[PDB]
Amino acid sequence: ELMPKALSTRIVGGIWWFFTLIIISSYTANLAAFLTVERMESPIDSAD
Amino acid sequence: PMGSPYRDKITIAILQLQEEGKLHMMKEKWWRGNGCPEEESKEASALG
Ligand SMILES: CCCCCCCC/C=C\CCCCCCCC(=O)O[C@@H](COC(=O)CCCCCCCCCCCCCCC)COP(=O)([O-])OCC[N+](C)(C)C
Ligand SMILES: CCCCCCCC/C=C\CCCCCCCC(=O)O[C@@H](COC(=O)CCCCCCCCCCCCCCC)COP(=O)([O-])OCC[N+](C)(C)C
Repeated sequence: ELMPKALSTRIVGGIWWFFTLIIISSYTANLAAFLTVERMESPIDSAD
Repeated sequence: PMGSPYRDKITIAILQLQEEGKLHMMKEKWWRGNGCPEEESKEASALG
């Protein structure tokens, strides 16, 4: 509910929003790989 | 050697083997080894 008013605190409010934008976006984009677990792949599949 | 009665006999004979494909069959028999698991084998990427 608290918002920065002075421009002295807007850049702190601005950069921290851009910081937590990339953290959460890199979190969601990576977590698609870790829930879709690639299964057990013992490195023999055929006689070849 | 410098003039042999066995050059042309082999010159025709090598052309028979690649027509049959045995020069390619022996190629894949020795140069094909382990698959050397590629750079696109990520399987996990914890962001650091
Ligand atoms: C005090 C903190 C603790 C102390 C720690 C020290 C921290 C000191 C911090 C920094 C000093 C240097 C750190 C190490 C060197 C990296 C920088 C550099 O080399 O150049 C970089 C420039 O990249 C940038 O320009 C980043 C700045 C972006 C502009 C921000 C403006 C925001 C305003 C908007 C706000 C809107 C507000 C909204 C409301 C109106 C890029 O080069 P590089 O690729 O990184 O270099 C790698 C070398 N290589 C090229 C061969 C690969
Ligand atoms: C989603 C909406 C968000 C909007 C934000 C947009 C912000 C501005 C967006 C983009 C501005 C810069 C675009 C160029 C980046 C390309 C990569 C690069 O060059 O890195 C290189 C060095 O690094 C650099 O030389 C870039 C130094 C500045 C980085 C900080 C930018 C963020 C500003 C901070 C303020 C935060 C936001 C302000 C408000 C709070 C690494 O080497 P390279 O990769 O091998 O070289 C390829 C170069 N090439 C690709 C150009 C050919």
